[PDB]
Amino acid sequence: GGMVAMVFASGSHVFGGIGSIFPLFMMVGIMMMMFRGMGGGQQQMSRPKL
Amino acid sequence: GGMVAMVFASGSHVFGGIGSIFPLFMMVGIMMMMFRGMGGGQQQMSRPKL
Amino acid sequence: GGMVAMVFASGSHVFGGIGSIFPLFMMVGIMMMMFRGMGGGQQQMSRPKL
Amino acid sequence: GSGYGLGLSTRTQVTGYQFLARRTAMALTRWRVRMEIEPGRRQTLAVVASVSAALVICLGALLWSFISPSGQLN
Amino acid sequence: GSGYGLGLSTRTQVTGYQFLARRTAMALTRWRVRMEIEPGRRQTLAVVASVSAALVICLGALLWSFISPSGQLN
Repeated sequence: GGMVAMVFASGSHVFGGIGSIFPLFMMVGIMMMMFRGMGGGQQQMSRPKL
Repeated sequence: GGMVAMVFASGSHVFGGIGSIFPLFMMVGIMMMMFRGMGGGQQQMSRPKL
Repeated sequence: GGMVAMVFASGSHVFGGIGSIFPLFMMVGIMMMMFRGMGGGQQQMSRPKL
Repeated sequence: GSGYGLGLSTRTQVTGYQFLARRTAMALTRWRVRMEIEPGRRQTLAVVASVSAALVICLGALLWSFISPSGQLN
Repeated sequence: GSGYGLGLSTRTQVTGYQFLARRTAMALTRWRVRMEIEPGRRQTLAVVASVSAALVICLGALLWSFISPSGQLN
């Protein structure tokens, strides 16, 4: 969030409108990675083995 | 990388020093998550051993 | 960061490129010192399990 | 009987149903249930990869529009 | 005597004494030693936190002085 804010404060205004699609998708991609749950050496139970 | 490159074409050149610290450190966080994803080990199966 | 910001207000502007490599790398060492404190255990007794 | 209506459900039941759906789908086309290899999974995934590649190129085109536009006349 | 004088000491003897001090201190105010929870510890730490928060703001003010002193007029 700081990067988008830094660019706006600097006066670029490049991300206004459709340009905003980049930060939005990144935030979604970040959410997906940290939400996969536990997959370990003891926590072996997963779709490929069940 | 795409989000970073688009700012330079606008000529704002807000990065360097004060600005670069955000993308530089943020990049490390993504790598740090993929490492825990390939979690576990010691299985040791491989074509050369079989 | 305060030590860093204090130099820019003085106008020396010695940071960026060559100079910035010091505080950038220095930051990792502090973070490395805290994570070593993380090795206190590998177990959970969280409210969801109790 | 049991199971009717819009009751609650869990994540283990959702995968359980997808397993029976794939297995019965195989029985209609191959008339056998051994499933040593599961080709339905693979054939579906190939389409998902195709769609992903089309969108990735799609984002690549939008990225160049801002880097080197057609409006730079004069 | 056994413990008189000014001889050397070790790390385990330092915590050992502070434990006897906490247990006997609450015995003077609450008249019981069960010590389910040890509130003496928390009330003390709350003061330490207060002093630390004051030092942080105080130190924060000195940082502001260098970013914008009074002599930079016009």
